[PDB]
Amino acid sequence: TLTVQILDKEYCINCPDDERANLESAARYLDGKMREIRSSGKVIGADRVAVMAALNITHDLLHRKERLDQESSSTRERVRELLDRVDRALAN
Amino acid sequence: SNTLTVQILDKEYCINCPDDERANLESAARYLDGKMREIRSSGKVIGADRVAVMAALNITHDLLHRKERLDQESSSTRERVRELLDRVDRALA
Amino acid sequence: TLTVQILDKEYCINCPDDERANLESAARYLDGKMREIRSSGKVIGADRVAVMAALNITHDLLHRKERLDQESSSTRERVRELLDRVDRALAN
Amino acid sequence: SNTLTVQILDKEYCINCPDDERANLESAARYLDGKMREIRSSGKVIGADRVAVMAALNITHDLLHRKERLDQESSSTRERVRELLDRVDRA
Repeated sequence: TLTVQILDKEYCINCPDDERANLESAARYLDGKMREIRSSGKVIGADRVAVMAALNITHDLLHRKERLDQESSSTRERVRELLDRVDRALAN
Repeated sequence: SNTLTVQILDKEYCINCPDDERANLESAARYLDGKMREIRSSGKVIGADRVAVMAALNITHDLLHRKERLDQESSSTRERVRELLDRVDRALA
Repeated sequence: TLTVQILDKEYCINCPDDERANLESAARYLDGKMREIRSSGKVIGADRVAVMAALNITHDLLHRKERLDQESSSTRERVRELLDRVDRALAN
Repeated sequence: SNTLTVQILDKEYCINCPDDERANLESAARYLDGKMREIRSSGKVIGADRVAVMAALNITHDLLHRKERLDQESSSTRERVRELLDRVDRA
């Protein structure tokens, strides 16, 4: 169980040991983004600042998720292309 | 560089967003709203602001877990390939 | 259980059904090589004629084995080089 | 383009073998001798000539079986490859 502090509040979450540091980065990002929005005075309400912060990080995570899905699809295709040639080489 | 409007947990948000990002922001907002919805439903956390933070944490956890699960599938596939290699090699000459 | 005729002599041998044709082909080769040697007057004795035939067939068979051992080695090295590329493609 | 002399089952044979073939013939004669001896050891076939004919047949069967066995190893390796692909494609 990991506990991170985001904008004057404490959150206790459950996560694999292999994710601790990474989730702490997400917390640090949230915290900073929130402080930025809060001090911008353009978003009224604590809940509003949190959703804007959360929407921002969800927007970056989706892009990293898209890049991940591309590289994963490229590897899968090269592997499929290579295994297919092993098959042919064995057929003759 | 125009205004985009999205609904998130029964509230509206007008955001200045780049054109080639619109679809991405809407997806994010959609995904966010969805995650925030099922988190408020659990009653495990109280406070709209906290619901948003936890939602961001879980979505983060989902990507990480997606990647680890990918690395592990890639790792096992590799062991099977070394097994296939070591087999076509036990028949050496 | 195949039966072939090789120069006025009958031979009953045990072999996989998927080999009958090839073994018969072997018997035909021996049979004709034996008739050629016998009608050459160069080799005296039924056994010496049979050995010379057998040596001639063992000689072609070892050459066929050399090529078979080559092709198989080439395939083996190509499959080995291909599966190694799959390993690399998955490592990153 | 000369004469090679090999020992095959206690008789001698002087063949008119080509130069770049000598090593091959000696090997074959060496291999032939080996099978004829085994066939003689197992009192089953009567006749030096029959022993040579059976020896040539066994050696034939040997290469055939060596081949079928190699085609079966490749066949099975291919199945394992399709399995590995299917699993990869199963994602």
